[PDB]
Amino acid sequence: YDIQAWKKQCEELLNLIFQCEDSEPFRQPVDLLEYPDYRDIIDTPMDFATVRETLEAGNYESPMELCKDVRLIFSNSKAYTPSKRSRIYSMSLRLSAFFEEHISSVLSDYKSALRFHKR
Ligand SMILES: Cc1cc(C(=O)Nc2cnn(C)c2)no1
Repeated sequence: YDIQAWKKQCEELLNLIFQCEDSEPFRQPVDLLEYPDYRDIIDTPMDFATVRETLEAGNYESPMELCKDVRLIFSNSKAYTPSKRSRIYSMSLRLSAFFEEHISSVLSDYKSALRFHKR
């Protein structure tokens, strides 16, 4: 029932994501010189360094907010892909499965801890 435990859990999950080769295209903002039309399709760019910096700045109140930003990395990849068989998008799908597998207990434990706090 530790209301604050999600933060270190998210830091460790981000460390695992950075060690994963599938995160390479998503570790820093999409390079607008390499993809000049990126902002014509994507309204809100997001990447794992921005997520880690937001967390470290104390700018996430809950793991649900971090999860919304991580999911935005994957939805941006899906929206920008010219094909469902593209390399970067295919890496996003595996990384998304890995993230969802690991974030599930972080969200469950936090929501349970908050319910206990407000019992
Ligand atoms: C670090 C880092 C950022 C990128 C980058 O532009 N990645 C990216 C994501 N989607 N598209 C179309 C490109 N590569 O390495």
